[PDB]
Amino acid sequence: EVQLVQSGAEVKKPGESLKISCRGSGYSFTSYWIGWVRQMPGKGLEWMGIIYPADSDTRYSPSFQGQVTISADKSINTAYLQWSSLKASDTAMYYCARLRMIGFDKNAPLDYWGQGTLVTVSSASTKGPSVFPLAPSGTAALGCLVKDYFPEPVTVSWNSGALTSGVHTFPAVLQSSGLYSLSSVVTVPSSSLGTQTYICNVNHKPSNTKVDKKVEPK
Amino acid sequence: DIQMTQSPSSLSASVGDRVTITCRASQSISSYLNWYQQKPGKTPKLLIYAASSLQSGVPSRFSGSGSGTDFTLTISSLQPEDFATYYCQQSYSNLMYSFGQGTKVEIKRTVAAPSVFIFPPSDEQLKSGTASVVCLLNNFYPREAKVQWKVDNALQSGNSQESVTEQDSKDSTYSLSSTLTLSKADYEKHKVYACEVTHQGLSSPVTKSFNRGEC
Repeated sequence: EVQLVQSGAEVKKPGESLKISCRGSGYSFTSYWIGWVRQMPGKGLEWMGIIYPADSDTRYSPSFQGQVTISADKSINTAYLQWSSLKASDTAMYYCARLRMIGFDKNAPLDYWGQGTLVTVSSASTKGPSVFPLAPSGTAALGCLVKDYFPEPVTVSWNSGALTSGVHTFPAVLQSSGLYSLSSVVTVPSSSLGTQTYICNVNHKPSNTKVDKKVEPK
Repeated sequence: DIQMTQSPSSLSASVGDRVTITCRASQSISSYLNWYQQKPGKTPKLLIYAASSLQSGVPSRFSGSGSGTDFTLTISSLQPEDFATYYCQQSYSNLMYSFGQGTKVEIKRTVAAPSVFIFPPSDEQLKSGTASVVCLLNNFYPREAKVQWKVDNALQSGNSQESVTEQDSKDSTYSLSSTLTLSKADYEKHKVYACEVTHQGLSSPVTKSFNRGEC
C-alpha cells in the first residue's frame, strides 16, 4: 500500500559530505510529514526532525539542529537527509517514517517506515579479509576466522551452501585498528572429520575478495 | 524536555505467557504515547497509538493502557513471532519527540550449559606477526556468560573481544565467540593458553586449554 524506500548503504570518511534519500509511494507525498530517526550500533531510536514536503516546512530536534539538513523534492516524491561534514560518530542506521498526523498533533504516530540506510563513517580504507582456520581438535567444532576487513559486510557459507545445519556466523567486532573481524563455526559428528570435506566460502564485495578455505584436523 | 524510561531492559517468557512492559514519562503526556516493535536488523513497526488504540492489522493480543506519566503494553499470550524489542515513544512534546530505550522480549527455555571449544592461532597467521586465539561457547541458555582468558595462569583483560548470536529460532539458545589477540612475540613467550567459562548451567567453571606447540 503505502511504501517508503530508502537509498542503499553508505561508507564515507570523516569530513566528507553525504545525502541519503527516502522515496514515498502509494499516497499523497505532499499531504504528510516525513520524519528521520537515528539508530547507532546496538542502541535505541532517536528522533532527528520532520519536513512537510508540500512547502518544505521543517522542525529539528534541538540535538540535531545545525548538524543535518532535511529537504524534499516533491516532484519525485523524495525526502533527503544531509551532512556537510561527517564524523565517525555519525555511524548509524537512519530511518525515514511517515507521520500520521492531520493538522497539529491530535495523535502523530509514525505509521509507515523505510527499510533503513546504513551509514559507516571511518578513517579506515577498503581492505579484504584474511581467512584463517579454526581447526577441529561425539561432536566436534571447526570454523574460519575472517580477520581484518573493511567495510561491512562479509558473507560466509559452508561447502558452497550444502552445509547449513549447526552453522553459527557471528556478528563482526570492530577492532581498535578500525578493521572488522568475524568468525564462522559449525559443529559436526566427530566421525566425519576423516572423510567429509569442510570448506568455508568467504565473499567481501567492497574489496572484490573471494576466498575458499578448507579446514581440517591438524 | 520529556524523558521516557522503559522498565525491564529485558524479559524472558515462553510462548503462551502474559507479558507487561512499562514506560514512564518525566512529564505528563496525556495519552500521546505510541508503541513500536523491532526485530534485529529490521524496520520498526507501529503496534499501539494514543496509549491504547490498536493499529490496523495488529493482533488483538496486544493492548495498552495508561495516561499522564505511567503506561503499559501488554501481550496477553505470547506467540513465537512476538519475540522482539519494543519501544515506547511520546508525541506530546512540542520540542522533541522521544523514545524509551527499549525492552527486549526473548524466549525462556530450560537452562543449557555451553559446549566449549578452544582454537590455537594458525601457522599462517603467526607468519604475519599476530596471534588470534578463539574460544567458542555453543548453544547455551540464558545468554549471560563469562569468558576468562588465562595465559600461563595470568588473567587477561583488555586484549579480547566477543560476539553473541541472536537467539536461535529453533532451539532458543545463544552462542558466543571470544578472540584473544597477542603479538607473535608475546604468543611465543608463553606456554598454556586457557579459556575458562562461567555460566549458570555449569556447577563450576569449565576450562579448555592447549599448550603452544603440542599436537
